[PDB]
Amino acid sequence: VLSEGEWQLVLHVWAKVEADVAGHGQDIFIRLFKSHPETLEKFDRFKHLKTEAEMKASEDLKKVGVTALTALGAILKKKGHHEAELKPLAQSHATKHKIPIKYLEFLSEAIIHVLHSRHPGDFGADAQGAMNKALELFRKDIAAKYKELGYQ
Ligand code: HEM
Repeated sequence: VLSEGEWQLVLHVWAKVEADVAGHGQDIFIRLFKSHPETLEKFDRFKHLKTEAEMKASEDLKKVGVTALTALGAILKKKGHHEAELKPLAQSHATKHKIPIKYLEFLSEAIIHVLHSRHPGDFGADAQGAMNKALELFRKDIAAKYKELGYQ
C-alpha cells in the first residue's frame, strides 16, 4: 500500500507525461518493442512494422499508446482504488488480447526507462521507487483478476 506522498510523486511525473501523452506513448511502446520484440506480435494491426522509423510514423501505434497511457493514468489517479477500472482491462487483456503478466512487467520497465530519461526533474530515485510501487500494485491486482477470469 502506497502512502499519499508516494502517490503524489507518481502523479507529479504523470503531470509531465500529460503535456504530450501521444509522444510519451510512442517512446514507451517503441522501447517495449525494441527491448522485447515478442510483444509486438500481440498487435495484429501493426505487428508487421519492421523499424523504429516505421513505428514512429504509425498513427495506429500512436493511438494505442494514447489509449493505454490514458487508461493507466486513470488507474494511477485512483491511488489504489482501481477495482472498477481493472475489470474491463483485465477481461480484454486476459481473454481477447492474451497479454501475459510478464508482458505487463516489460511495459512497466519501458515506462520507467522513458520517464527516467525524459523527466530527471520529476523522476529522481524516490519518485522512481514510488512509480515502481504503483506499477507493482497494478500488476499484482490485475494478476489476481486474471486468475478470477480463468487466465493464469
Ligand atoms: C499499463 C498496461 C496497459 C494498459 C492500461 C492498456 C490499456 C489498453 C486499452 C484501454 C485498450 C483498448 C480497450 C481494451 O481492449 O481493453 C488496449 C488494447 C490493447 N492492448 Fe493494452 N494496455 C496495457 C498493456 C498492454 C500490453 C503490455 C500489451 C501487449 C504486449 C497490450 C496489448 C493490447 C492490444 C493488442 C490491444 C488492442 C490494440 C489494437 O486495437 O490495435 N496492452 N489496451
